[PDB]
Amino acid sequence: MRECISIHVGQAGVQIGNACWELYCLEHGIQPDGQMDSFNTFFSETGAGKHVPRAVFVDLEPTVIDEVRTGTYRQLFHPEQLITGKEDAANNYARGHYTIGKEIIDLVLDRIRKLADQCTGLQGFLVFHSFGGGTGSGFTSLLMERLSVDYGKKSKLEFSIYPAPQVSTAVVEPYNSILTTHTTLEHSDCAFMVDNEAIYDICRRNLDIERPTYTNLNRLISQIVSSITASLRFDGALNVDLTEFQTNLVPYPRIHFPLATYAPVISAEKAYHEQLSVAEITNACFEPANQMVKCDPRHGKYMACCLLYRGDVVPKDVNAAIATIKTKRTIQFVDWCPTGFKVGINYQPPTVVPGGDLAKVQRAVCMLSNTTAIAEAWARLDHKFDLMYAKRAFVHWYVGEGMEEGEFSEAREDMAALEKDYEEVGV
Amino acid sequence: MRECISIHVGQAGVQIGNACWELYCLEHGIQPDGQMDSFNTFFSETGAGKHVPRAVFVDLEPTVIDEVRTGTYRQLFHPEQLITGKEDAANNYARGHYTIGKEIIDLVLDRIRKLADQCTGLQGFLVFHSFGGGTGSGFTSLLMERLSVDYGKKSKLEFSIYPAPQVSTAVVEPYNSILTTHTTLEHSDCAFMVDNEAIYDICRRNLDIERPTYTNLNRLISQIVSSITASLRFDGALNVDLTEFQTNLVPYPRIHFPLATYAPVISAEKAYHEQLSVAEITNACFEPANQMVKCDPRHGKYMACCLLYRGDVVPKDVNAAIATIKTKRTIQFVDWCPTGFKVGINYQPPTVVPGGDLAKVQRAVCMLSNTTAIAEAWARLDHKFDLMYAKRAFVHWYVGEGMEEGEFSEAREDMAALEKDYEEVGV
Amino acid sequence: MREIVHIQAGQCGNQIGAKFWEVISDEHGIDPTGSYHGDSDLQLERINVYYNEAAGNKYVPRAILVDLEPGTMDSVRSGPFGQIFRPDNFVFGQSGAGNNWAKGHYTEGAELVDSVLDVVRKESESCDCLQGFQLTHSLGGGTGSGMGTLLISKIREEYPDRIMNTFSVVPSPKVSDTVVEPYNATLSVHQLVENTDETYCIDNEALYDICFRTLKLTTPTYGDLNHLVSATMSGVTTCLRFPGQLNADLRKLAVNMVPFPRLHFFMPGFAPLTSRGSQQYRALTVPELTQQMFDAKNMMAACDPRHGRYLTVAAVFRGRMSMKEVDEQMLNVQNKNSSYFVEWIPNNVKTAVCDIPPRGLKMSATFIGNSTAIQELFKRISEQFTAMFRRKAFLHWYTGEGMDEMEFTEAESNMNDLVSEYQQYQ
Amino acid sequence: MREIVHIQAGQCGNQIGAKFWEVISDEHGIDPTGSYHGDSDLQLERINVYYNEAAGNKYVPRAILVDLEPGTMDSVRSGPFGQIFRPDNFVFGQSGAGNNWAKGHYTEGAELVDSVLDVVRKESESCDCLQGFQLTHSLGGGTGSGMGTLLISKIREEYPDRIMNTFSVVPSPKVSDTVVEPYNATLSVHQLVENTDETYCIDNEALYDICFRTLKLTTPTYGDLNHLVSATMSGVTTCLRFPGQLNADLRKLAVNMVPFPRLHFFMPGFAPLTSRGSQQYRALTVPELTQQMFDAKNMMAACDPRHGRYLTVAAVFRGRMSMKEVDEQMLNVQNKNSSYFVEWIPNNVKTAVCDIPPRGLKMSATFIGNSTAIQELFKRISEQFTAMFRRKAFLHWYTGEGMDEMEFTEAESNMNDLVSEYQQYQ
Ligand SMILES: CC(=O)O[C@H]1C(=O)[C@@]2(C)[C@H]([C@H](OC(=O)c3ccccc3)[C@]3(O)C[C@H](OC(=O)[C@H](O)[C@@H](NC(=O)c4ccccc4)c4ccccc4)C(C)=C1C3(C)C)[C@]1(OC(C)=O)CO[C@@H]1C[C@@H]2O
Ligand SMILES: CC(=O)O[C@H]1C(=O)[C@@]2(C)[C@H]([C@H](OC(=O)c3ccccc3)[C@]3(O)C[C@H](OC(=O)[C@H](O)[C@@H](NC(=O)c4ccccc4)c4ccccc4)C(C)=C1C3(C)C)[C@]1(OC(C)=O)CO[C@@H]1C[C@@H]2O
Ligand SMILES: CC[C@H](/C=C(/C)[C@@H]1C[C@@H](OC)C[C@H](O)C(C)(C)[C@@]2(O)O[C@@H](C[C@@H](OC)[C@H](O)C(=O)O1)C[C@@H](OC)[C@H]2O)CO
Ligand SMILES: CC[C@H](/C=C(/C)[C@@H]1C[C@@H](OC)C[C@H](O)C(C)(C)[C@@]2(O)O[C@@H](C[C@@H](OC)[C@H](O)C(=O)O1)C[C@@H](OC)[C@H]2O)CO
Ligand SMILES: Nc1nc2c(ncn2[C@@H]2O[C@H](COP(=O)(O)OP(=O)(O)OP(=O)(O)O)[C@@H](O)[C@H]2O)c(=O)[nH]1
Ligand SMILES: Nc1nc2c(ncn2[C@@H]2O[C@H](COP(=O)(O)OP(=O)(O)OP(=O)(O)O)[C@@H](O)[C@H]2O)c(=O)[nH]1
Ligand SMILES: Nc1nc2c(ncn2[C@@H]2O[C@H](COP(=O)(O)OP(=O)(O)O)[C@@H](O)[C@H]2O)c(=O)[nH]1
Ligand SMILES: Nc1nc2c(ncn2[C@@H]2O[C@H](COP(=O)(O)OP(=O)(O)O)[C@@H](O)[C@H]2O)c(=O)[nH]1
Ligand SMILES: [Mg+2]
Ligand SMILES: [Mg+2]
Repeated sequence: MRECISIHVGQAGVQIGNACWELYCLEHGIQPDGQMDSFNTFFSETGAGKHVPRAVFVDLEPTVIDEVRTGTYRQLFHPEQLITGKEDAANNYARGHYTIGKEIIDLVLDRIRKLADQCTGLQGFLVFHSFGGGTGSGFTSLLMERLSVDYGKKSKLEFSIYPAPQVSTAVVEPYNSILTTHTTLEHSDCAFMVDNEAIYDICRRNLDIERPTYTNLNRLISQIVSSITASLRFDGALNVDLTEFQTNLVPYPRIHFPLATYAPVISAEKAYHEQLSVAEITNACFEPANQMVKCDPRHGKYMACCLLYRGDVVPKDVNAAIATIKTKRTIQFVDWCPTGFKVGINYQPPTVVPGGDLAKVQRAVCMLSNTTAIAEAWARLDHKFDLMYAKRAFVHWYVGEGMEEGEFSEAREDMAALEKDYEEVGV
Repeated sequence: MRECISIHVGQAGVQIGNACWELYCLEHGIQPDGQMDSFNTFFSETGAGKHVPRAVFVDLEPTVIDEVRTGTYRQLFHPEQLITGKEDAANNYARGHYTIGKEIIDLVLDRIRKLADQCTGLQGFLVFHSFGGGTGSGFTSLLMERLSVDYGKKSKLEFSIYPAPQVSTAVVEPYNSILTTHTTLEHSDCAFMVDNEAIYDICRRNLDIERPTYTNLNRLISQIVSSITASLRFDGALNVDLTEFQTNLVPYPRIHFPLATYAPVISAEKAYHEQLSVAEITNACFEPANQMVKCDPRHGKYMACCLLYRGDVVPKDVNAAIATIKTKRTIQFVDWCPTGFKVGINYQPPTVVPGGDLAKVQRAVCMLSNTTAIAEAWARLDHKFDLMYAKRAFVHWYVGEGMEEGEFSEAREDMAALEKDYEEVGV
Repeated sequence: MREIVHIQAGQCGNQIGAKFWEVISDEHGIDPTGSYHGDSDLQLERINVYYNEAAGNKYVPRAILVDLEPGTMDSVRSGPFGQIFRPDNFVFGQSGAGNNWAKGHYTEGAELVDSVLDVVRKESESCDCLQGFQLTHSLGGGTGSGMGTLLISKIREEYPDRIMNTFSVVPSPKVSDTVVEPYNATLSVHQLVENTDETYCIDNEALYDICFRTLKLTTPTYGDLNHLVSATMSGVTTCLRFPGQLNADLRKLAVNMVPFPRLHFFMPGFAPLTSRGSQQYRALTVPELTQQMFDAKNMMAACDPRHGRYLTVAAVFRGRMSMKEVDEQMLNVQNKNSSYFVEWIPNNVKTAVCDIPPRGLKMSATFIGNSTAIQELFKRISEQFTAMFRRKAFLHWYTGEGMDEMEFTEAESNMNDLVSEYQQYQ
Repeated sequence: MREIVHIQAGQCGNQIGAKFWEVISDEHGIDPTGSYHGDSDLQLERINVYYNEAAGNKYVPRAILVDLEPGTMDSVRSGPFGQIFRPDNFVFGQSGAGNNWAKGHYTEGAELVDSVLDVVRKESESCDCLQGFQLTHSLGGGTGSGMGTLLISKIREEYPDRIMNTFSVVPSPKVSDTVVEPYNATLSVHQLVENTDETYCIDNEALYDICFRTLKLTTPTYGDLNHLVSATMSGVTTCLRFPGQLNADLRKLAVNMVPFPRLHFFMPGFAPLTSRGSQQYRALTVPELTQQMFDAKNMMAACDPRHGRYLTVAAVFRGRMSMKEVDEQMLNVQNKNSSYFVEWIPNNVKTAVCDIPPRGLKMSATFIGNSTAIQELFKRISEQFTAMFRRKAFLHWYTGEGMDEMEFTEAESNMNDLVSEYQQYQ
């Protein structure tokens, strides 16, 4: 069957993974200890009955994984799936890659191989990292490269924490992200990217919450992930396998970045002041502020769009909605693509956790989008990098562990090329 | 179906809207929480069964809407339909328009669009403001202008709080009202205007009440509104749709102002000392003091009259009454209009709220009137404005936020033109 | 053969229509769901004239309901006999007309009319030999008036050899019922003069007079008025549905009633009209019936026929009667008061008779008058029109939908010419 | 004799297939486990056409289920009528196609197709006289589209003298349903033009229009769409399974419907199509049925047939009917509207009839149209293709599996030639 493995790497990735696992447990009826039909896509079938997931959990930081190992979702995990080392990169690309990561990576590969050995049709991977964080950027890149050698035909999807233009966390992100882009590019297939500023905005407006945490964010991410994956596991009108997200979303083999957005993301309060019909949901999906990154999508033609409807969904309504969207003048599309939309309709609805603010909905959607409008963010990032690098800010740290500066230049060139390609596409 | 939206803007407007909503709840059987046939004209059909109105609630004043949000008619409303900001204009036309309103207006427009997206035949709007109050005059004008761009074919009816000649509230009304007139004129279709002095007079004589409030006034207004609208919702002998009040009431495309008057407005005491026959009601409607503005209608020819009979009504009787009215020498009519009266007869009677003084009547009427007799009030207003403006009273406030003084002159010119037109009509 | 397709347009048209279908149903022994429960084979002989047959001995009105204004037709549907109509024969839009002929005839109505035409075509195919189309509408509204005219134009274009008859509710000139009514009426009349073979002109004022003065009644409702109209309508087509001595037909009536092609505006009446209470005070002699028929107070148009000459008159009787009595009565009427019938047409009257009285009556009769006096009605309308149009009052509502001033002028001109023509034969 | 082997390919193909097997089961009195519970010997006379017999009076679909994508077929198996299929007739792989024709036709599909061929061969041996193969698939996917084409190629190679018919779900050109859909559709069409004798072209847009405009329905599910398809499918083969007056057959239909070898793309329809609610409003006359059949709004391809000429049309009726009525109806249709049927073929229509109405209906009919208008469909697809291919958009996914640019070009060329040919006879 359509049966697969996940990868959660670095602090952020691990956090996301926890949430994901919780969501999965809710969905498939599994109790935190492994006790309870088609669950087995992730949870490789087990000895005494108690289910155990297929996820690679990696952190060179001990602390986050240590927390997990003394949590509630604890015995659920295999000891080995969770991996440990000694110290952070500390936002240092030249440590996940090159120096310290080239040591653990072998172990990770072995684990992955072992996991694969249970599949009877390994459709691919899901990878969780951060365009920014030191471990989950260099290390993840390295891992992806390794996988490329050992699994050429298998899809490798990535869930990515792009840094928002204005807001920041650690002031060496512009280097790290760029480096990741340079070395991820050719080894991944798809990189689903979500900002944090956008999420915060959504929370403030749509969910009516002005005091968020990371936990909430993680839950939201997990929801999206679930939406993406549910066609593997449950039945459906139209089933979108992992390998479709290659072919209905990558118009050219360097453009690997889609924006992942969810709806309806509205709390219980003015949910009952709403219909929550299919058309409305679709409309919400294409609006600017509901997107989970900081693009003005009205500034950029859509290349490929992909929608994953869940729950009580009649295809006719969906079709109507899509037609309406097509009709709209502001939702721009490329010169070379008429069949812009890819639709998945799944008989199982989304499932809501205790503590998760998003209330119970009979129907919901996850949208995946490729556009020239992502290029703005890239350009901004490039600019940031250039401003940093001319005065040689913090270069000696990465170079002092094991790097050429020409690498940086190469990365910049690559970015420029990407930009040019985007421009061409727009034309 | 004939299915539509309302707009309630500014303090006064919001107050009126509350009353209106209460009345609607009474009429259609809806409980304050949304629980219970043809209600759905306003109350767009809902998810779990509990009905939610289609009204735009706007106040740059937080306080009034805050009160509503902690009232009884509370969960009934959608959170978004009610809108908030920060501070009043403070009877300052140059803040609803120009400065502060151009900020919220977009949101309001969006809301309106969303509401429209539920209609299967949006017949138009109902707008509640004040010729005088700072928010609901500039802001409302702005809103109307915006709507004109986004809905050209859709009717936009307005319910208006004209300031009475002698009595006043805030001593910058003469500016604001004039400004509103200048910028409303070409974007609205109809502006149903009600004074307060007239209402008070009615209360003193007809209802036998000498200690009124705003609440009572609001209730009265709501009654009128209900009478206006009931042909959309319930069955009838003759059904007057919103779009009829364009075509049976606007003889020329600048004359957009009718007087809205109601009968019988008599309490339980000397109701039983009365027959309350159709003819009597009709007679009451055309009498001077029962009118809801301060005109002497005997000083002015009628252009178009429109009557909306409700309850136990036989058309023959109505016809007889109309004939009698026509016969009368004092009820003057224009040289150019023979078919002066437009009649709507509705099988559903009016419905009385607990607390509302007007007792239960098997039959009742609402009358709408265009005449040269409205021009007197306009002239008075103009005079007031001119007296104010020559010594430059409070001009620096509006000008100091963002205005030309030439605007004032333009407004005055417009008023003069209107007056001239009225004179011509009279001829 | 002899099959009729019915169209009802606008609010009035629909309401009258409902009553008409009730009455016809009753007459043909059709129950409110559509089952036959008659005891006479006479009832089904020519049932095809109004009803199509369906599986399970179901009978369905050959009837089309049109309104741009939705909700009026919903009321019809909700009603008792609403369940007899074919759901696919409800054609409706999502916007009213604001009593605007231009919106009915030019813009909004044009968007809906295709559907109606399609349905009409479909209906036509189930006629062995289509007699024609029968329309119910009102002048003074937007849909019945404008869209009705539009539809009539289309249908005449497609079926010019079939008869086009309209039961049209006109204004009450002494107490008018909308503000733009004169504009609408004038615009419609133009269209009807050219594109119909006969128009039955019914006015509510006359109906109320009938109710009050003649029938001795009070509290009359629109329902009651509709009843009266429906009775005349049914009377008109009796000879297509049933046996008799002299059998009428649509074109036969037109042949005897329209001596010049444009003079086809009729004043319909019914008799007997006496009180329900004072029943026994009177009886049913043919002379009495004819008296009732011919008396001005018993007509349903807003004329004094005594202020003009009759060009022609058709009387349609129901019940088994002495033809001698009939003819002789007519002759006496003509002789005694020859001044009220134009002297240039020998034998202005016409008789038809059907052996089958409706429900209660032993003897009933329907009156169809074509008098020069009807000029009065048109004259008053033109007066109304002119007073407004010379000041271009309310005109912006129509020009805004693409109508031109010139059209209005031309319509007025045509109306005036009609009046002139009527005056000629006076 | 006259035995048919059924193949279902891909998700769509399997889903439609399930419905088809339910419907056929019902028709032949087979219960969900495979026992016969009919009351007529007519039911079993030619049951062999679709079903093999097994020990214990068990009947088994002569049906093969193929999907490289596993899990869709598991749903089928889990379903109610899933238990009727032979477990050995499920052929499935362990990898999806990502809506990739190249993976279905060249690489992944090539690895699975041997098994399918083996099963097909086995199936063929239990035919007394194999009529042919009937396939259900979709264009726009990878398995149904690519692998379906592959399988068809193989089967034609091995059984070139047996008839190859495909019920193929094509795109909805106004609102397309995948991104690479145009590529897939274009690639498949190339194969089908050359390697099948007839292809029934069904599009979801048309189905939804039928549901909404004609049947007056809402909330329609894929199940409902499948139902509609299944009904047409069953109608197509009725004359092989049952008695009648004029009995059709696959090649007979092909003989009357394919006047040039490559023009074998049909628009299927069913009649009657009216609302469930408004049943009594209409009845079952042959003329009404034919009207329903012939009206554009009632067709299941995405054309206005009025924008082209009919090359040929086959109507297959079920129910005991007047042949006079049938023939005369056809004649009238041709005479009245001769412009819509190409004048170079005298008698463009064909009739067949079977004495055995399906479940509820007394009279049912299946429509098969071959119109020059279908050029529109191909034209739009080619437009879609060109816009992408001129920028080599999405092409790397296909070249990566060994497909060459030249092939794409050639496919486009062939499609264009098809269009040109259709235009010739317009
Ligand atoms: C006890 C008795 O004999 O009662 C009579 C009756 O009193 C009188 C007054 C009836 C009555 O009619 C009215 O009062 C009336 C009300 C509104 C508008 C017009 C008339 C009667 O209601 C009407 C009714 O008419 C019929 O039955 C005809 O078949 C008539 N039917 C309908 O109009 C009808 C009413 C309800 C439901 C279905 C059909 C008809 C006439 C012409 C063509 C077809 C049908 C009759 C004779 C009577 C009553 C019942 C009191 C009269 O009218 C008719 C149309 O017959 C009024 O003057 C006549 C003389 C009748 O004698
Ligand atoms: C009380 C009654 O008479 O109900 C009818 C009915 O109301 C109508 C509306 C049926 C109904 O069909 C649909 O509503 C429909 C739903 C989805 C897609 C397509 C159609 C009916 O469901 C379908 C059903 O059809 C059959 O029984 C045929 O044998 C049909 N069977 C199936 O499709 C089938 C359904 C479920 C399970 C197994 C088989 C068939 C048609 C062609 C070839 C073989 C079989 C019938 C007549 C009816 C209902 C039950 C309401 C109609 O359809 C058919 C195929 O007959 C729709 O228009 C026709 C006219 C019928 O009168
Ligand atoms: C022939 C066409 C015809 C012309 C006339 C004038 C006809 C002739 C006669 O009827 C046939 C009159 C009739 O014989 C009567 C005297 C019994 C009587 O009915 O006359 C009317 C007044 C009369 O007009 C004066 C009436 O209105 C009317 O129309 O009369 C009062 C009435 O009170 C009970 C009664 O007294 C018009 O269509
Ligand atoms: C013969 C092949 C054929 C050609 C034509 C045009 C055929 C002929 C006739 O049907 C057989 C039309 C038919 O007689 C009607 C008029 C009753 C009717 O059905 O026509 C359609 C519109 C018509 O196209 C205009 C239709 O779509 C159609 O296809 O018509 C509206 C419909 O509303 C209820 C009704 O009014 C195409 O396959
Ligand atoms: N959405 C989300 N973002 C997170 C979370 N944790 C960290 N981040 C984001 O990830 C980025 C920081 O990377 P981390 O994952 O913390 O870093 P790391 O991978 O552990 O790498 P080092 O600590 O540098 O070795 C910042 O942009 C954070 O906002 C989380 O739980 N959820
Ligand atoms: N009938 C009625 N009139 C009211 C009500 N509230 C205020 N008014 C009248 O409205 C005018 C004042 O305008 P408001 O609506 O209070 O002012 P606003 O729109 O809030 O504008 P600012 O307060 O100036 O920002 C005065 O003429 C009041 O008498 C009410 O509830 N009913
Ligand atoms: N006799 C009769 N007149 C009606 C009826 N309904 C409305 N009217 C008259 O028709 C005119 C109003 O037009 P109406 O049909 O309601 O407007 P529409 O829906 O725009 O065509 C007025 O003169 C009314 O008195 C009815 O049921 N019977
Ligand atoms: N009519 C119909 N269309 C379907 C069904 N399932 C999928 N589709 C359509 O088939 C196309 C998608 O291809 P699908 O068969 O699911 O992909 P595959 O499994 O790769 O062949 C789309 O146009 C869908 O609308 C079905 O059950 N019925
Ligand atoms: Mg870390
Ligand atoms: Mg305020």
